[PDB]
Amino acid sequence: MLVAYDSMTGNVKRFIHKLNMPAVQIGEDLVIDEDFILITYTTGFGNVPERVLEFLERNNEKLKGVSASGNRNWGDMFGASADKISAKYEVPIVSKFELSGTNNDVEYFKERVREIAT
Ligand SMILES: Cc1cc2nc3c(=O)[nH]c(=O)nc-3n(C[C@H](O)[C@H](O)[C@H](O)COP(=O)(O)O)c2cc1C
Ligand SMILES: C[As](C)(=O)[O-]
Ligand SMILES: [Zn+2]
Ligand SMILES: [Zn+2]
Ligand SMILES: [Zn+2]
Repeated sequence: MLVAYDSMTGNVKRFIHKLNMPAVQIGEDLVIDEDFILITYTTGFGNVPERVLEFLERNNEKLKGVSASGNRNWGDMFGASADKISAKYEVPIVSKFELSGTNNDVEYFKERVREIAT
């Protein structure tokens, strides 16, 4: 499955490169015409980044699941971008991981996406 992602300081980008799955960085101009999983980071106080919000305003039809990178210092706001997107668009939260993730976070994401893709 295609992974769409956004990264501001490189942590989600690093995670993407550990997955070895088809992936595309989201942009203002991007239209995704096939099923995809979104990986986002969390910004502000528990929020979805603006670039991800504007992309999802336009591309949510094919969204099948969302993961968030985040930081457990944020307590109940940890990965809350994924909670928001999941609730709004009624798609599963695939996973939450800290920063660029661990090897287990990588395998877990892949195994959960293989499930959702069936
Ligand atoms: C200003 C700021 C606010 C943040 N807010 C949250 C947050 O609410 N929840 C969370 O889990 N992580 C939060 N984070 C942690 C980032 O999501 C985390 O560093 C993420 O790995 C950044 O991804 P990126 O390097 O791909 O941009 C915040 C980080 C910054 C700098
Ligand atoms: C988003 As890419 C072209 O570094 O896999
Ligand atoms: Zn690359
Ligand atoms: Zn806007
Ligand atoms: Zn707008």
